[PDB]
Amino acid sequence: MRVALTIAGSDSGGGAGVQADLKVFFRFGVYGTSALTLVTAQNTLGVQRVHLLPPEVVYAQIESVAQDFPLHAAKTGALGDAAIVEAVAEAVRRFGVRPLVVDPVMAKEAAAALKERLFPLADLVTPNRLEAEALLGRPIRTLKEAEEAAKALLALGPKAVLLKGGHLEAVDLLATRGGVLRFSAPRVHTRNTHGTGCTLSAAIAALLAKGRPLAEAVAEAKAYLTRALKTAPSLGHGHGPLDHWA
Amino acid sequence: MRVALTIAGSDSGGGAGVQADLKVFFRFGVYGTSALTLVTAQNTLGVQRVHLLPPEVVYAQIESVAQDFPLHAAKTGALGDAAIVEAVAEAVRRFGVRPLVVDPVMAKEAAAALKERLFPLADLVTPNRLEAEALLGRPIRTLKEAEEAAKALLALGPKAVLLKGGHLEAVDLLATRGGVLRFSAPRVHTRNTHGTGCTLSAAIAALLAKGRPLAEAVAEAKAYLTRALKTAPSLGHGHGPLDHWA
Repeated sequence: MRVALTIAGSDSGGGAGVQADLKVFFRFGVYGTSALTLVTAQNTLGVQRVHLLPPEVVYAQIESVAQDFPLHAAKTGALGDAAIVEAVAEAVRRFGVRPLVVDPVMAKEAAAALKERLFPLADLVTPNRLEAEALLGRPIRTLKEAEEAAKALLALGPKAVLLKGGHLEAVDLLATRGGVLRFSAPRVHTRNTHGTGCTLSAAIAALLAKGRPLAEAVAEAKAYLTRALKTAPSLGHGHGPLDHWA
Repeated sequence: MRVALTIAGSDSGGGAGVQADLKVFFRFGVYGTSALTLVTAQNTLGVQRVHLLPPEVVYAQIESVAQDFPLHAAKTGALGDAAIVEAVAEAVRRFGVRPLVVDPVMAKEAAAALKERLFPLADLVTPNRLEAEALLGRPIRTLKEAEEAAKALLALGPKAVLLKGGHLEAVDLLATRGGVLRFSAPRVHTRNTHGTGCTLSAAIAALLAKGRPLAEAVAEAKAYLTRALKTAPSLGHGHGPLDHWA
């Protein structure tokens, strides 16, 4: 049995955060472990309250898991603040947590720590066009401009970059030192969109843990997301969660 | 789709706490929501560090979930301290969280708050013989003495009591105002015992959420636990987790 770790925030509503990550790991037959960075009171209407955890507590969880279980893959989600990002980077380096999927899920300072401390340790970064623009500063509005963006983020240290929605049906770009690839996915419209990015990065981590090559992990993860979106349940009053059983 | 809520602690190792509860909810086709009470750095060797959450943060999570999702059942696990127990009881009462499965998972003060504030709101309490003795103070060493214990706890307010391991193959007693029942389960021996009680209370909550009567929920939950124990994976260096996929 393969094991995966998620270093992210807690979403009480269960649609994103570690709740979604663990459901995905479980669906994919992967044993899930988790290092919480923060705790939120949250539902389908949004976040009502946030409680950041002490950086040392986040580090301790990673240490406890990393030294007892073999980690075949891991992902990072919401990191709260710069101090936490730094503790996470130190832990990831110290315990050799790889391959690592860093899902931006974006404070000015936190973004800086993320790019400088964590990106260099990533096997893959999964920013959306917006996040990509934020990280790089430059604007993105065309496929060619998106590809340059992907390559630009690659220079920050990650071994691969998945810029989502690089061009709008909706195409994502996977950039590696070898070249750029393009993935196409049905722009399925629905209200149940909460946890889309989270579910994607979790599925990729799960697939990597099972031995799938990166490009194939991303394609299978996207195929899973599409199914998850199509049969999303009618739960919550706002943007409902995905159908992780899909 | 039915929804269930777990109000408990976070176990980074994934074998117990909300991690185990959510895996069980998912296995049973129930949508999981969670209100974290505390966060632990933990593995198969035990707990390395504990971080209690502010009582108001625990309350906020329950409120966020309860007002947005219909709750068909819920359970409580580790509650940290008296202040948290009290906030949980207030929330459970205020938002009408029922049916509620209170799993003791036992400070002198916290135990008092649990018994006085939370037990009266429980549809079922699942203490083990030890916990039962602690709560009542009296000693338990015989079946007849165990049955009296079960009935004794029933007088504290809960609508039903499942005293585990009341008599040692291993028999559990389910006491209600109507009478006492006895469940027998194979005393399966294995190192992977981490999260046994947690997995049981979570399965009961999940079954109640799907409309199963109490007695039947307990029997099916126990049947699930037995399977979970039999094929437990070889993960961790100490007492490994159960096979929740069972």
